[PDB]
Amino acid sequence: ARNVVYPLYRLGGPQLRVFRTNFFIQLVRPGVAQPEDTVQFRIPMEMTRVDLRNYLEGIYNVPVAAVRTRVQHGSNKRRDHRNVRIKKPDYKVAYVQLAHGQTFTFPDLFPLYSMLEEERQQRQSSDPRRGGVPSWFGL
Amino acid sequence: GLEEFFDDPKNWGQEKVKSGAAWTCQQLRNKSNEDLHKLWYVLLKERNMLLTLEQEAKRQRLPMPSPERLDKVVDSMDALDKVVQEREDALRLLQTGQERARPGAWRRDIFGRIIWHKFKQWVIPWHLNKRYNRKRFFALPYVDHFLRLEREKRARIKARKENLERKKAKILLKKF
Amino acid sequence: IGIRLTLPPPKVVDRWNEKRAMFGVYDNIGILGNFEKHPKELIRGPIWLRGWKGNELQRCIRKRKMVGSRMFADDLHNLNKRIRYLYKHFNRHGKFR
Amino acid sequence: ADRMSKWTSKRGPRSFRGRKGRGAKGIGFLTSGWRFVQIKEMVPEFVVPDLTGFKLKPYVSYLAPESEETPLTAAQLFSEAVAPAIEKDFKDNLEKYGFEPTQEGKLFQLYPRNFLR
Amino acid sequence: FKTEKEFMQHARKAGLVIPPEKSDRSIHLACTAGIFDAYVPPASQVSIRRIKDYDANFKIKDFPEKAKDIFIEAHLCLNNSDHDRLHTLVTEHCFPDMTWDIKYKTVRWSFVESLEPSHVVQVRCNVYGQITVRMHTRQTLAIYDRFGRLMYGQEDVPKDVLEYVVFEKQLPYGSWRMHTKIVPPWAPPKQPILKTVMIPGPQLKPEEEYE
Amino acid sequence: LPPHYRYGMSPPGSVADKRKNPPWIRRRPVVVEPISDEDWYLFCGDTVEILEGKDAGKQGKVVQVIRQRNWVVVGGLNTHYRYIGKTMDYRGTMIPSEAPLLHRQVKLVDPMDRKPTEIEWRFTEAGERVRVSTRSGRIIPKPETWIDGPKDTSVEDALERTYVPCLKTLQEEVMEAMGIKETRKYKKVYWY
Amino acid sequence: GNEYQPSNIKRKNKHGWVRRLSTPAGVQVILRRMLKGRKSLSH
RNA sequence: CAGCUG
RNA sequence: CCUCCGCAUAAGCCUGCGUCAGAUCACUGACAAUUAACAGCCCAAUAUCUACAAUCAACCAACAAGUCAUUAUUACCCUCACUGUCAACCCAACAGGCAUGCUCAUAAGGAAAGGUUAAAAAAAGUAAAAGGAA
RNA sequence: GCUAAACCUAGCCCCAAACCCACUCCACCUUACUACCAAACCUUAGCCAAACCAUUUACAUAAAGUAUAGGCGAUA
Ligand SMILES: [Mg+2]
Ligand SMILES: [Mg+2]
Ligand SMILES: [Mg+2]
Ligand SMILES: [Mg+2]
Ligand SMILES: [Mg+2]
Ligand SMILES: [Mg+2]
Ligand SMILES: [Mg+2]
Ligand SMILES: [Mg+2]
Repeated sequence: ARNVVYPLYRLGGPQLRVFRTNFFIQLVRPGVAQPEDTVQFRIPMEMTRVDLRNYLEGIYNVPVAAVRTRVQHGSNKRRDHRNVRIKKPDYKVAYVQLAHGQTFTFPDLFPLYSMLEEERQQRQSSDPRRGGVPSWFGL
Repeated sequence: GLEEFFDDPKNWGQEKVKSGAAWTCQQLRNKSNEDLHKLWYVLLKERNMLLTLEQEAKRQRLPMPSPERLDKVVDSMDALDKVVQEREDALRLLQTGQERARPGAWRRDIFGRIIWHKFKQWVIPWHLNKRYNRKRFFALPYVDHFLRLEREKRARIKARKENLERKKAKILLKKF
Repeated sequence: IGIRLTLPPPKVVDRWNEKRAMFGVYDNIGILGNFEKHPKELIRGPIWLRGWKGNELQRCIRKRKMVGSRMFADDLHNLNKRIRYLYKHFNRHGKFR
Repeated sequence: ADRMSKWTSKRGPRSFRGRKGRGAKGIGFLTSGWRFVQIKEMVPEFVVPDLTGFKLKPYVSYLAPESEETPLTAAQLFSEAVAPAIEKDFKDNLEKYGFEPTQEGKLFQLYPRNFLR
Repeated sequence: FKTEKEFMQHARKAGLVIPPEKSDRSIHLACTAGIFDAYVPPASQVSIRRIKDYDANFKIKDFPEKAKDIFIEAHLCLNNSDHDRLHTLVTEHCFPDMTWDIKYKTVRWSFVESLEPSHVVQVRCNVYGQITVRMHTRQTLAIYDRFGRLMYGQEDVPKDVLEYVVFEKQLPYGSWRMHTKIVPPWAPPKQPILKTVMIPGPQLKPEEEYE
Repeated sequence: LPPHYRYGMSPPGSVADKRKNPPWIRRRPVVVEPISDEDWYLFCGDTVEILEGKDAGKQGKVVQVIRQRNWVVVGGLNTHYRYIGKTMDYRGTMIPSEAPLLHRQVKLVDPMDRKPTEIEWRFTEAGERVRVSTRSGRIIPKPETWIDGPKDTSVEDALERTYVPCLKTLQEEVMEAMGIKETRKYKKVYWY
Repeated sequence: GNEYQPSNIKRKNKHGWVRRLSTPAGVQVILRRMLKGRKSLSH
């Protein structure tokens, strides 16, 4: 869990156990070519590599084999109207290589107007032969 | 499997998904702790699903199908967590009578102000903790002048606010 | 061109307000209420200038000795420096002596 | 030369960048030759239940009624949890009824906490 | 741009995500996109019942008299450019179509006596009554310019006009207003114009040819 | 949303609003009179009557209530005319858009008299508070299905009181139910 | 004008929070910045 | 000194 | 046609010529990225040991006298976490400066000329009769 | 006719009255914002005025600028 004080372990103590997990996770689509086994996720900052292995093992029953994490710097170079820097938040990225020769590909997610569109068909642009004269009149 | 990060493959690109209400707190106070444990993992997996769907929504430059159910799932996780904390708190008041789960003390740092100090866990006792004993929880007498200056800055901000409220009230009585 | 183009909103003044209709009442509370109050006990204001008029150095001296103990820190400090300045001005500068 | 920017781990010389981390918790400790020993017991185990046959979906249907919020005070929890046992054993040593004076013998101590969340 | 697809594709290529937001207020239209049944000129007592069940005091034998006064008075509102009366006399499908092109030029329409009596032709039907009327009139026009020089029609001389004017009513506070004016495909060409027109050919970039 | 944000006909976060109220504007705030929460008596869907301006005397229906400016949008009344869907070379369409009304300019309507009546909040035995007119003691009431998807709980399972109130932790109860058995006793640390 | 020749060790060791709190004078430096209302009390 | 050199 | 430059690490900087879009001698918004083996981040006590430079180290040659080490007993069994990793970049100037390793003209990196004319004056370079500090 | 020009209302000032603030969770004296190992008080000085400068030089009402002090002078 995150934003929780962990109880201190002394040598010979019980197992540290988390019952309701605080930190969420999202699997993103890679921006670069990735090996077929590899799956990319946006871990929250405090989640280690080991927590991510046990997290996917416990909750999602995914046979994870390797995990590698990188912390991504979000830019502090863009300013308000007040010339004050906005920071895009930093985030941690997990690259998870799946075991047992399994393979993941990111799925293809995302594969009154009557009045407007039925007057856009009855537009009737002005004849050039009419020479600017309003064609309302029956004369 | 990893297909639990994505919803029903029928819903892909439908731009509107019928979701029900959120859990309110009183609906959740009727559930056992084992049941709130299991519901925590139901809502957990659902939340990861919706967060992948947001990030892919921003990636493909499209709008979310229905961004409401992310608000509902955060709503439910908040309510569930609040219920469980209520039961922890009530049991703590009965068994021990404390009010904070974590100990602390009102102390007074170098800067003169009174601070709720939250205790940390340590292995050695405090008198031979070398880093703890470098912190000063007392203010020397060169601070009391700045305490007075800060007191008066707060009093000026408060006076300005109260006066400004009365001026606005007079403008309302002139206008109506 | 620092002059305004449209003439401002009109200044509606109520001459028969509560304050205006009852202005000046009990200014003679002394001379026709058996001298039990002075009119100077009718005026409301700072506590150091109720029924007292002085020039600025005297207003500052009186304010310091009457209310200066509970003045704020840098207000007290500004006021000490104003007495010190106004002292050095009234006593050492001018045309007539 | 910045003061406004947050002092992060990406920022110093090598000796600075090594020490500061993000918010993650220590799992073991360093030994001689810089060899990290990982302790099994410091790593959190995700206690995750079995969701088979579980009847609670993440949303509630809109056909469910509205109720009133009654937070669980300690008076209520004492009433339902303890009060029948005291009414029964009074019509016919407080530790009998689910009270513990100390909890230094206890695994999940309530003050100060040892459990997580 | 030229349509909504161009703007939304440009907003997708740019990254402008416009969330479709839910608002409880919609637009309270009082008109129709065109005509219910296109009366093609050379049994509908159903819709007369479906009008009288809402209005309940409605004589068709008096209506083309009324349709005359809704017509003529509306056209006189062009002589002064009184738009505030036109919104009472004409629908909002019909208001731009008669007042847009006439802006920044003075018109001097006038009515003189009808050749025939005006007579109702058909009637059709949240509910929109719609009545087409045949009018066979004599009118006068003189459309001037910004500069006050004649660009259409002799001012004195009356001309004979066929007018298949379609009226519409909302069915609470609404009334009969001119909705459209059907012009049949067999109709003679209008008055010619006082000026001459050049109509350009295809503007050719150097790589193409005229054929 | 910033201080002295100006409310308008558009909702406070839309596209048109961010065009109208960008984060750097500073305007004279509108002096709206304070109407208490207990004292606001025009609701969305009330049939009302307009007292001032065009469409005076006409009785419409409240569609939107913008309560921060004491506003009522009577749907179909107090209209001007705007174009919509105006492209580069199409002139759009003419539409009767509605300008709002202050709550002073509008009165409620008796459902049996159809008259502009003053409304006082009297109290009742059956309902703690409800509106009552002045020209008659008449209660003007507050005006104005679902199939479950695969991820909604039915009303049955949503309301089963499965909670037996005990003196155990969520942690202890889940440790018992999951069959997790912990032999190692927890070792006492210092807190300071 | 290349008088500033940067390093982060000299910057934190010269002007950081810990050196500021190490002396009474430095604590008064922090207190003056806290009273002026500054966003950075130190490095 | 001899030598060179716009 | 230049190349006295390069490529890496260090220090510094902190997303600063990636993709999509737009406004502007001819930056804004969205999205995406840097994955540890390299490098940081070390060490159980208590005693007790550490006279004989480096220099192709061989002698020879010295003085200014030198950069490197354990043992005894006790305790000790888990193991690969955390952080850095991008760029056309920094300090200045409105010229200059910058540690180290390699390459010593390059496999790497670049362009002195907006177009024209071919005045004066000015700068720099080359050539110069006879003379040779006048 | 360009550039522009105009504008009231954000707020503030001086009083009065009243004795203010400060633990959602987490982190914060180590390189603050970092989960976890062996000691405080000690006369302010000077500017300035004395036309220099050297002692000296201000920091409710009324008695009273009185008694006093003072290179018996500035002044207090
Ligand atoms: Mg990394
Ligand atoms: Mg190595
Ligand atoms: Mg690199
Ligand atoms: Mg090259
Ligand atoms: Mg040139
Ligand atoms: Mg020269
Ligand atoms: Mg020569
Ligand atoms: Mg002097």
